[PDB]
Amino acid sequence: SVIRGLAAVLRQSDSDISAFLVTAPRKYKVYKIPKRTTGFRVIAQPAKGLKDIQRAFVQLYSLPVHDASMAYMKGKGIRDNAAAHAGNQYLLKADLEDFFNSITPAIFWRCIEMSSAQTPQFEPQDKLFIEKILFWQPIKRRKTKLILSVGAPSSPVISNFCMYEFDNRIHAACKKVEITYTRYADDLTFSSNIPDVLKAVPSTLEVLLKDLFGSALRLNHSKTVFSSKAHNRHVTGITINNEETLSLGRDRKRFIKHLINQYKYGLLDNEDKAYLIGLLAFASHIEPSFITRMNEKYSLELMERLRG
Amino acid sequence: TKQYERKAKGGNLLSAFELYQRNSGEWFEMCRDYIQDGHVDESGIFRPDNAFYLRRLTLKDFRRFSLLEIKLEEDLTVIIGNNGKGKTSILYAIAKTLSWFVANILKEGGSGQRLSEMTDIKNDAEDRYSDVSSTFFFGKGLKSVPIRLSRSALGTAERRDSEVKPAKDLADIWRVINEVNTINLPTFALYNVERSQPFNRNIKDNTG
Amino acid sequence: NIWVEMITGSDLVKVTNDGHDVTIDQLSDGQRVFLSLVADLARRMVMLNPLLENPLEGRGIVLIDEIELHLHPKWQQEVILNLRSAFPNIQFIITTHSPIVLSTIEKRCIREFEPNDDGDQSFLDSPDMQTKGSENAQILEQVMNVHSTPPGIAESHWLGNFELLLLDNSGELDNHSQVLYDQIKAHFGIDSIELKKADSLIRINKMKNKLNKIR
Amino acid sequence: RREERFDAYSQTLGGAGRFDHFVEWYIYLHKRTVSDISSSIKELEQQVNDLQRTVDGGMVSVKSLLEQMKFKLSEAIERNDAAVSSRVLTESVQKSIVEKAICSVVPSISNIWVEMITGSDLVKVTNDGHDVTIDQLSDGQRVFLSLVADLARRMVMLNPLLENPLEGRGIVLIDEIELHLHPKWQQEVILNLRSAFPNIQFIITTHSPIVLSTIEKRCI
Amino acid sequence: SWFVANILKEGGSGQRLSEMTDIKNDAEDRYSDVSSTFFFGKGLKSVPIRLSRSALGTAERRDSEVKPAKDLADIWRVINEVNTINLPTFALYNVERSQPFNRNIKDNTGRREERFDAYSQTLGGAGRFDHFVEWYIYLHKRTVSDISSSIKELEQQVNDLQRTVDGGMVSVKSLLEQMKFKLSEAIERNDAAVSSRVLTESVQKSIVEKAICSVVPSIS
RNA sequence: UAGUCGGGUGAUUAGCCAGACUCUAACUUAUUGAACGUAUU
Ligand SMILES: Nc1ncnc2c1ncn2[C@@H]1O[C@H](COP(=O)(O)OP(=O)(O)O)[C@@H](O)[C@H]1O
Ligand SMILES: [Mg+2]
Repeated sequence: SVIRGLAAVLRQSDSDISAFLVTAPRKYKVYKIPKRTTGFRVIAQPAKGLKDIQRAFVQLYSLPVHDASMAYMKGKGIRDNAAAHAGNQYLLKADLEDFFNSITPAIFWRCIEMSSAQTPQFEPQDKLFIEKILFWQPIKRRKTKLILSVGAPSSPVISNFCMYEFDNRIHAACKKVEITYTRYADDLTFSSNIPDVLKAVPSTLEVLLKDLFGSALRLNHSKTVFSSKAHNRHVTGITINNEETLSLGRDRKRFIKHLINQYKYGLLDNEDKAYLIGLLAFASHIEPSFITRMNEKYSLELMERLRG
Repeated sequence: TKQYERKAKGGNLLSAFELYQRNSGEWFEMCRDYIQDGHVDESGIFRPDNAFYLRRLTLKDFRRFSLLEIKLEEDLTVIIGNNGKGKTSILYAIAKTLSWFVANILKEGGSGQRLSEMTDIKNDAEDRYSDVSSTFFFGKGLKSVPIRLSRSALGTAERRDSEVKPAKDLADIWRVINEVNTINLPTFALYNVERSQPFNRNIKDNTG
Repeated sequence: NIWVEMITGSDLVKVTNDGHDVTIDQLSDGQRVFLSLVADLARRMVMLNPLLENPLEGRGIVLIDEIELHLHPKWQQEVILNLRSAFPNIQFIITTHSPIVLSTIEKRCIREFEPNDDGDQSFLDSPDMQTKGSENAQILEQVMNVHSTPPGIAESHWLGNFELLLLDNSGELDNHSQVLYDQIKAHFGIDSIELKKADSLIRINKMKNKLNKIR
Repeated sequence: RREERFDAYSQTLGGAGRFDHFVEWYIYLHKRTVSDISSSIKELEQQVNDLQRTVDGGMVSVKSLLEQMKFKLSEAIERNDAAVSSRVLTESVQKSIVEKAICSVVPSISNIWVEMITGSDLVKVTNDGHDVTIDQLSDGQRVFLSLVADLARRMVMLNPLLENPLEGRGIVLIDEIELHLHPKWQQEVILNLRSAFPNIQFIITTHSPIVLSTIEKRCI
Repeated sequence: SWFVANILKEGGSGQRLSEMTDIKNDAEDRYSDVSSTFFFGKGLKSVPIRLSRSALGTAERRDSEVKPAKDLADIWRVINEVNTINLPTFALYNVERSQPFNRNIKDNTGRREERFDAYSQTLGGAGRFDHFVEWYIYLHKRTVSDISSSIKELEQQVNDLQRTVDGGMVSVKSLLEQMKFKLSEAIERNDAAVSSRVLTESVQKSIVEKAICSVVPSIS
């Protein structure tokens, strides 16, 4: 049935879809992306044919996603995520280890079985095809090891779904004690105005993860960080200032001003100029007041010239 | 790359070093100045602009500890408790972590020490593995150097990996910059109860 | 002072210890062990900091277990101060069982285990009391959770018992209170703090009783 | 060699004791307590008798084996007789005495026993309510355990005729009694030692006011 | 040493250059290299090996390149495991070979009989003439004895013991099991010896005697 | 005190000025994929 649906969407024969899917878990290009400090991340992108199938699958089958899930959601982003926590003085950040590569077919099917909200029902015959659509085989020789890849277009949807029940439980638990909770992919954020309530959250998380996923998904204990208005607070790259307003941060603002000053004297190269323009669009989205200030500081004419 | 250039010009040491390695003057001097710059305070004591110290330590299923976090002072931290509270365990955990800096200052890709699979995993831990996680500070240009040493208990079929690359990356800066132009290097030492020993002048070590 | 002699025909390191010239082999274990620590540390810093005017102002992390090992109380009062003076940019991470050592350190530097821990405590914390400049007996009780007087010795309770007897007999020395008084005097001596406290109790209680009778 | 009575004098005045000798001796005592020797003699006697009957029945090939078994039997009887001849305490009693001493004197230790783990004999201890190996003990606990265990071993070996062998005579020298001990243990250590070993003359050195608070000035 | 190590064990390590003694004192590059090229027929005209070592604190490490030697040694090891082949001899005889002889010689532990004892201490500098004497005496004893007679004798003893257990003497069952184990071990050793295609002890002895007498002029 | 937030100045990722904050307690991250902003259409 999954095959018939895909064939219809992609205007292909059932036979050619089925044939393609036989080796689909191996149809991934592996490459490296430089980290911002030193080193590399390894990424696996599906081949074009497989990407099309994956997108078709996601289109055909709507999986439930909790409102606390901020990543990969239409009309939501890092701004919304940060804004959720801006009014609270105390902050806790937690992180899940090897999040995407921890999600296996076993976890996926368990989540389907367990799910409260209306999950699509799949015929047993379709389960094998679904696994081949959604999961990557990193090791050629080991056909048994299938995992989600961050690089696949279906992986965001599947990962959010797999966290649905987790999000339900923890969100409900936090709401009872007046803690705000959001998740951006593998990044968990908790905030509150009550002192000495966030300390219990890490223990609660560990128990819940064990309950739902056993040993498959774990907290990165090194990445658990407490913060307050005594210290720097940021959520997904956005600084929350002490006036409870979203900010780019002083250093980034100073850097942007530097680039504008360079532009004013015709010192910016084309690459840097393009960079500056892009960054200003982001600044306009997070902190529009900053753009107003730059207009005041640098002449509206200069800024318009830049953005033209 | 332009991204590294921006970060490096912002004072990021790792970016400056990456640019130095790819082009191999400007960037070399940035790295060397980051390590060597400092000033003499009012008391006449030299103070490095970029201090190096252990900020935080986390122990998971290590010896007596199920999950323990310690925040350390930049200058002096004293740990107190009754016998058997794990004071020596804490020092051992730190010393093993520091061994990774020492090994890599001596030799590119050098190996530090390891947690014991016989003794170091907590006896009644349901997950049969242990983690020692440290974070080091080296000035505003390198605020966080995270290291994890891990070990699985002897029978266990899953094996838990250590994460030591950040230690190696920082130690590489010290080693490489020193080779080109001499710099001051950090001292790491452990003095445990084994420091009490009989003296024999007669015995001379002929190794190095 | 420390120096090398070769004239005997073998190389000997000698030291002036308490005004006497001795060999290293003749030092007490406490002196030798402490000398060893400092000598080793200084050597390494000199070798690793060739471009500093004072190489002992170099960077590093030094771990010392049981800093008070083999040290007389007199030395325990100096040891942390001396080390920090000599090595001002080293991060020291130390363990100790010595209240005397703690009396020389700020409370912010101290990390204390909870008394009935069982290895499930999440975060270590500093004591409530300020230790630096405090009396050793207070540190024993308030930080180390140990009585300043040994509870397992009967004589440690005699003053308490004496006071209770005095209060049971309306403040007058009865036969029983007199016996115990004599025991205190015999055991601790005529010039003891304990006897002075007993004397004080007698004086105060007699005067309180006189006031009560006047009323 | 660890079972020989005068092994009790082996590096007694060397300064460290021999805690390694204790562990060997203690495991030995455990193995002998699980294995009765006279039943082995009775079993060996029965085997010798069965083998003798086979040799008498014309099977000359097993004569070499009979001679070996007779030798083993004679050795077992001799050991039994030597044990009988030594008037020495039973291995079970020896074990119990030492265990009690250790648990009484060393505060963190409530129990000590021998486990067969995999194919090797291992001493285990209940330390602060948790079961651990000797190698897992803290330095302070181990050092003090070592002292008491060694001393108890030697006293048991040298005083076989006493109901309580730890009430034997002797002179014991201890340098820096407070070595590695927290203040709480310093308040109990002298009392515990003197209670366990009542007829030993102790000559000790200390830097601890806490230790001195438990001792009369005449002893100082 | 790298060939020998890998013939003996998969992943075996040979010896390494010293950072202290092997690097030239005034080397500008602050590393040392020992490069060798071996020949093994026209099918493998070049087997290169490099042993390297860098000074402490150099910016780059100099590692040894040993893979070709390991690959070749692996062929010898693996093929030999399946079907016995002849193996190469490596030996160093330094001036240390001039040493006095211990007249008193060790009882046959049984390590000297094992084929890969031939690689023991082969590059140490002195040889092992003590091992020769032990091995040669062993060879003599086996030549004067018969092999399999012990098995036949053991077979006869196990048969006699089996008859005794079948006759109702259950006490000797433990001894039967021990003897069956000894018999199985003897057969296995015999079979392993048979499987290893090793020359008869008599022939081995003859070859060596002839070699010695041929090469050493004073010895007939 | 210190650290943090950051409105201003400053050929400007620096420095300096101003104001404020303090649960034991931020360490600024990753693409070509996904989502979001802007441009293009
Ligand atoms: N693997 C282990 N599992 C559980 N407890 C352990 C383990 N290893 C050691 N311990 C316990 O930890 C304590 C060791 O204390 P130690 O680290 O030496 O601290 P201290 O120096 O303060 O005594 C003892 O109580 C010992 O029983
Ligand atoms: Mg992009």
